[PDB]
Amino acid sequence: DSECPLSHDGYCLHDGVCMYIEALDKYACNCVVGYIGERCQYRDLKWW
Amino acid sequence: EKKVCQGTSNKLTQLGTFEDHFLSLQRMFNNCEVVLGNLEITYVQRNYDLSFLKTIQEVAGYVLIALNTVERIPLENLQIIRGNMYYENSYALAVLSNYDANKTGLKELPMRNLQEILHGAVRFSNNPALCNVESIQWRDIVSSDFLSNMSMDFQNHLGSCQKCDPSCPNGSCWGAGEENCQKLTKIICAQQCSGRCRGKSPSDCCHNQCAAGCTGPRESDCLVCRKFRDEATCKDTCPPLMLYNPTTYQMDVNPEGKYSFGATCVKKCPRNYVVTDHGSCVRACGADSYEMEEDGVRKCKKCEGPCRKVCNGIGIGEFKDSLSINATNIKHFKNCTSISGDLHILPVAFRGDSFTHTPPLDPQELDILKTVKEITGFLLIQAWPENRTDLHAFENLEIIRGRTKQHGQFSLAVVSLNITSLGLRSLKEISDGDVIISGNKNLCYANTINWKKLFGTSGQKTKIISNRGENSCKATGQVCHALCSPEGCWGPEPRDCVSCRNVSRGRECVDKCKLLEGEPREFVENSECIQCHPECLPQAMNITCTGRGPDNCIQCAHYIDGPHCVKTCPAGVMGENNTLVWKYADAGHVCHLCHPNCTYGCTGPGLEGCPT
Ligand SMILES: *[C@@H]1O[C@H](CO)[C@@H](O[C@@H]2O[C@H](CO)[C@@H](O[C@@H]3O[C@H](CO)[C@@H](O)[C@H](O)[C@@H]3O)[C@H](O)[C@H]2NC(C)=O)[C@H](O)[C@H]1NC(C)=O
Ligand SMILES: *[C@@H]1O[C@H](CO)[C@@H](O[C@@H]2O[C@H](CO)[C@@H](O[C@@H]3O[C@H](CO)[C@@H](O)[C@H](O)[C@@H]3O)[C@H](O)[C@H]2NC(C)=O)[C@H](O)[C@H]1NC(C)=O
Ligand SMILES: *[C@@H]1O[C@H](CO)[C@@H](O[C@@H]2O[C@H](CO)[C@@H](O)[C@H](O)[C@H]2NC(C)=O)[C@H](O)[C@H]1NC(C)=O
Ligand SMILES: *[C@@H]1O[C@H](CO)[C@@H](O)[C@H](O)[C@H]1NC(C)=O
Ligand SMILES: *[C@@H]1O[C@H](CO)[C@@H](O)[C@H](O)[C@H]1NC(C)=O
Ligand SMILES: *[C@H]1O[C@H](CO)[C@@H](O)[C@H](O)[C@H]1NC(C)=O
Repeated sequence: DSECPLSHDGYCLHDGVCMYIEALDKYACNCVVGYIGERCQYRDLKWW
Repeated sequence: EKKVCQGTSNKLTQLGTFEDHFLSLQRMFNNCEVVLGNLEITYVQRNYDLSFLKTIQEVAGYVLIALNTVERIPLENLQIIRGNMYYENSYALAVLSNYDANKTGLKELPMRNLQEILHGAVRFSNNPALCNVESIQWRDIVSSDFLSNMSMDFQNHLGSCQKCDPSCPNGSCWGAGEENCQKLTKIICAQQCSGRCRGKSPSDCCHNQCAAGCTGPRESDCLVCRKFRDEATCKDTCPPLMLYNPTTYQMDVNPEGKYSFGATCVKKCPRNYVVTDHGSCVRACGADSYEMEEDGVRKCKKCEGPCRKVCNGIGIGEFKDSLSINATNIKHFKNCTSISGDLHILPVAFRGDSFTHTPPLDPQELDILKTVKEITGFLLIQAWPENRTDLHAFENLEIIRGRTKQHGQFSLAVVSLNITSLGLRSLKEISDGDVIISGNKNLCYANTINWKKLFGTSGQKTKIISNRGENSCKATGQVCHALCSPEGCWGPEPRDCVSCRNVSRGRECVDKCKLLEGEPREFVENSECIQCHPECLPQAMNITCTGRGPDNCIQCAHYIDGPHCVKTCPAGVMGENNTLVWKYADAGHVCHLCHPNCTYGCTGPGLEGCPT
């Protein structure tokens, strides 16, 4: 899994990937389908 | 109102493909009226129906609308944004960059019922297609405290822009047609209104508990409740869980007490819901805490060490085929309080290795292990920055278990080092391995400690061999502190004794407790110095308090209420039903219950206390 420079400098988990919004100057994750939250840290609660 | 959805916190993170992401937004917000959390609308493309958002009345967190290409976001009945959580440190509503390589996207954001953003400011940046929003008077939506904290930018020369309706207040609307004229309920108003209004005149005043405007004068006539909606009344706070017991003069269990679910007061927590010490129903606890069932209802409690993180260790698992902690290594051990295996620190760390393509590690980074509290295998330190006089990164190491031991003999080994002192002030157990402290030609205190008190298997020995001589340190004046006990030293400082000769203050060894002359005043209990409670008035040359808590002061700093010393007399607290408890203070500073026919409060005894 990949080191991602967000506000709280975590890691995108559950197979997700780090991406950069150039417009803003801000990082975020690209979660795999079926996972939620900024760092992809949560099962969708319905999608399983 | 009703119907409640959880909200999202994805900030700008994107969920699968644009479709995947649209489908989530959808299933989250479908038929939802009240958002408990936040509303983040992002990445939505041209010609995707966001009709479902027509349904949203209250958002509790913040509203983030960014990186969209949709022409139209119909937040048409969004009434209030509470801003209980900000975006980017300060905005309750951020509407940032809603275009694509073309200069198009959000044209339309018809928020004709947005009347109050309760907390937080508002930001608009780079929406070269957004119409009419240009014109709004935020002075009516946003509270003055966040007025000087807005970033406002709408930068199109022309466009698909209809002028507002002639029937609009100083030319402000959210879009085309009368339906979109901005409804003002705070600007135009009345000296007399201390809140919001139904119109230009004094009789139009809304109750102070209403948030966006009202349909009348009552607390049941509010459009939205400023704080809590308990049944069909707006209130300041939910009926308290704790109530005032006149017989204990402290807070007791309130059977008529209600928890707090969004801006609602409930009899009990829904679905699968934990409770906070704000008295709130929530889906999950914060990061600095994590608890289970404490008599029936699941409560949230504090880990007071940074929450337990189990981490691999050198040799096993993800760190397999690694010689020691490295530059490549040492990040992966951040919030780690326990090592499920060994810890090696070897010369190759601080010199670096050609073979494994590993730069020398920066000696300041060693501070990442300050959190580690248990090593399960063994600890082996064979190198260490010479600049560093201490094993201080392991300051808080409580236990080494030795379940595995170096060469199958050693649980702790400190070898060929420059240190002055073993920094291990929190070490209390080394159960099943032998100890090796060797070649540390400057290490001075390792003898003072009785290693035998630390062992858990009755066959383990020590080898404090080939350090300095007992004679050397003694002469260098490098002994235990005069305030330690025979038990030992992990170094020179008073913070560094195993146990105290006289008295402990929190963590340090000390001579006097602050009985007659200290900073805050103290008592002693089990040869510890414990602070007096802040309501004990310090006594010159005499004892200030006689235990913990407020019924142990010799004299109250402020007021007396039964056996308590209190900062203020009880003023409008919840009671053993029918009313709020109200006391005044008598010239002796004793609190006494106001006359029952008051209700507003009083300033003295009897009916002469509360005037009309
Ligand atoms: C300092 O720590 C880093 C992080 O552990 C170490 O890097 C790791 O080195 C090992 C051994 O060279 C690599 O694992 C190997 O993978 C091969 C697959 O071909 C496998 O057959 C071997 O048995 C072995 O497990 C690993 O890729 C590598 N990890 C990273 C991210 O670099 C480094 O070895 C350590 N150096 C020192 C001086 O302790
Ligand atoms: C994992 O390690 C990181 C990095 O050391 C830790 O970051 C820490 O983040 C917290 C935020 O909650 C900081 O707490 C402090 O809160 C007080 C009180 O509000 C405030 O005055 C401080 O400015 C600060 O935000 C903590 O100091 C900070 N550490 C560093 C190096 O600045 C974090 O503790 C760890 N994460 C977990 C969940 O254990
Ligand atoms: C500390 O406490 C005791 C009170 O129990 C003080 O001693 C009393 O002082 C008054 C003088 O105004 C005498 O009338 C009492 O007879 C004393 N009581 C006893 C039992 O001796 C003592 O004064 C206090 N110390 C200080 C500095 O005020
Ligand atoms: C009765 O006590 C309850 C405890 O839940 C409290 O909420 C309420 O304020 C009291 N009654 C009134 C109307 O003051
Ligand atoms: C400090 O320690 C000694 C015991 O070794 C004791 O005599 C003394 O009372 C203690 N406290 C003070 C006031 O020095
Ligand atoms: C290593 O420790 C010794 C002994 O305490 C100290 O005098 C010396 O300065 C240290 N060496 C370096 C290079 O910092």
